[PDB]
Parts: sequence; structure tokens; C-alpha cells
Amino acid sequence: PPPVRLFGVEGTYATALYQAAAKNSSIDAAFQSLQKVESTVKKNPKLGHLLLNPALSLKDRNSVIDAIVETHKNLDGYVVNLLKVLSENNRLGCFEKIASDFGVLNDAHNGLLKGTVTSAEPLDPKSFKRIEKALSASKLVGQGKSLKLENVVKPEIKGGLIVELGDKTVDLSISTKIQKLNKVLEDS
Amino acid sequence: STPITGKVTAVIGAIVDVHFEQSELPAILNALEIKTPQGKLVLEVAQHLGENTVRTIAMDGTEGLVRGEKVLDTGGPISVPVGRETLGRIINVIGEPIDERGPIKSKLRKPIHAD
Amino acid sequence: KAQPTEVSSILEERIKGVSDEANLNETGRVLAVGDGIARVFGLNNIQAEELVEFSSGVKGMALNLEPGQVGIVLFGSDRLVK
Repeated sequence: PPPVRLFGVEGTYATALYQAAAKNSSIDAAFQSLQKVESTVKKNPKLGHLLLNPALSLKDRNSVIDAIVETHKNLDGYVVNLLKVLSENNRLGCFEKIASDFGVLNDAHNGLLKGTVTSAEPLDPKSFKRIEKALSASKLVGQGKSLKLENVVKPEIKGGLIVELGDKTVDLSISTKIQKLNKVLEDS
Repeated sequence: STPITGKVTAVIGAIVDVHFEQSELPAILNALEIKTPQGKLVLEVAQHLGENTVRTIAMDGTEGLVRGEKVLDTGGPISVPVGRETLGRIINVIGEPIDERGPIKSKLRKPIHAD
Repeated sequence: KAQPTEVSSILEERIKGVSDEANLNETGRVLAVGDGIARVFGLNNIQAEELVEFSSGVKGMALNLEPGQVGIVLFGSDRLVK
């Protein structure tokens, strides 16, 4: 019984890392180790990201893994061997993707159903809050699970708002309605 | 002088791939030997496939090969013996006489990749 | 507080031959050669159809600008390429 699929390409490292780690939980600890190692990649951005290049070596890649485990107890559990394999497999560059994806799987386990409330201009907090609770208590979320929510600014839309989550959306905005306004009048 | 060994990482058809070690890569068109239980077997450095991995072309019957066999560098290309000692004798591709007249002693070995 | 700076000061100096005299403005490493073509990692500020020079001294020219690498065809034998 796997979680929500990462669907093949290069999430399969993260997929195997989860489903082999999770057989004995520790995925919060493995998760925090992943957060910490992506942090120390980010905390040393010069040649933490600039040294995920493929043209180095096998040996020097393994030594960069040694520098990662050299930084205190940055790695913990399977995630070093993960890197041992990753280093050997030289898929280190697509490591950022793995991180974010494990985060998605993890907060799916928590049930944070990330949403969005697209607009062409940011809005007041009262609207945020009222919408937030709306979806939260809506059949969408079955409760027992959270509900983030992000307003974004979109100029490509002419205003209004659109709610999004669980590949399920509602647009009541302006742009689409103008469109429907032009379509209906486009007949004889 | 140390010799450079490598591992037979891939056998495809009549094309053999070798994983070498760090900065030990022979340049292109170098003869490589591997001692079979039947004899010796020759490769020629064709492609640096990257990451200390070199694709080469076989020179005899490539059957029976285990992955990861310790192939051996020869440094240079295939050099054959020359001189009037070579006259009237039957030589294979790798410079060996197969006339069963013993070896061809020769003061010069010369590579087959000149300008 | 100190040991991440130690790991950084090692790692910037661990590939100091590769990380310095570098940053691929006018430098590159021979990633893989075959058939008179070097695919070369690096060479970010390079131009299209620009002459390049090897450390062995045989010259090539770049044809395929790519995000990952640069295809360079060779004017001499590829035996001088490692």
C-alpha cells in the first residue's frame, strides 16, 4: 500500500525512500533529516547546489557525500545510503525535486490539502479567513486533515477569484465570464 | 611503472565496455589485453563514454566473458613487428605469426595508427 | 556554528582544481569523446561556431550549444583527447 503516487520519473527515488523507510515509521525523522540536508545544501549554496554537477567523478561525488555526513549528524537513517546510491547513480542534481516531493508525500500523510485562491491582486485577510474555513469544513476536506491556502496574483486573469485544490476547482472570476459573454454573443 | 587494470562492465555483442579508475583512462585507439583461459584477447579504445567508462571493440571470439574481468592496459596502440624477419610468414591482425614457425623476432614494433 | 563553515571551506578547496580557474566562462572539461566529437561540460559564455583549444593543442569548434553541455567537432585525430 504505497501513498499518493509520485508517478515514475525520479520521484521513484523518493518513492522507494518513503516506502522502505515507512515500514518502520521514522519518516518524520527521515523527513527532518531531508529538511536538514536540503537546508545545509541551501545554507551552503555555493557548491552545495553548484556541486550537483555530473562532470565530477564517482569518487569526488562520494566525497561530497562524505562532506555532507561530515557536517555533524546532518544525515540520519536510510537517507545517507539514499545519497550513497544517489551519488553513485549520479542523480544528485535532481535532488531538490526529491526533497519537495517527499514534502508533498509527507504533508499528504498529514493531510494538508494545499489549495489556492487565485486572483489578479492580493486581498484582505477577512476574505482569506472566511474562504479558509469554508473549504476546510467543506466536504472537500474530510476533516482529520488540514487545509493550507495561498492567494496568488495573476495578471493573465482579469480579476475575480478561483479556488483550487484536489485537482478540483471553481472559477467564478471575470475573465472566464467575459469569455462566456463573448461566446454566447458570437452566434447569429 | 604501474599497469592500468579495468573491469569488464558490459559485454554487448562484439563490443566490450570497461570501467577504469580515476584518471587512468587510456587515450583513443590503445590496445587492451585480457587473459582468457584460451589465450589473450584484444580491445581497442574507441569511445570515452564518460565517468571512467570506455567502449571498445573486440578482436576475437568474445564468448564466455564474465563481467568485471581485470583487463589490462598496453599503453599504446596495436603494434606489429616489422623488418625482413616478417617476410614469408602468416600473421594475424594482432601481429602474431600463425604460421607455427615460432614467433617473429623483430627489433621494431610499430603502431597501426600513424599519420 | 563553526563546523558547517569547516565543511564549506573544505568543499570549496576539495574541488579547487575543478571549482577554480573555472566557472565555465571560458573553461570546460572534456565530458565524453567519441568519433572526433567531444561533448564538453561547461563553457557557458562560449559563442556559437567558436574555435576552441584543447590542452593537448589540437583545436576544435563548437556546434551544438546545449544546456547540459557543448558539442565540439575536432580538426585533428581524437587520440589526443582524454
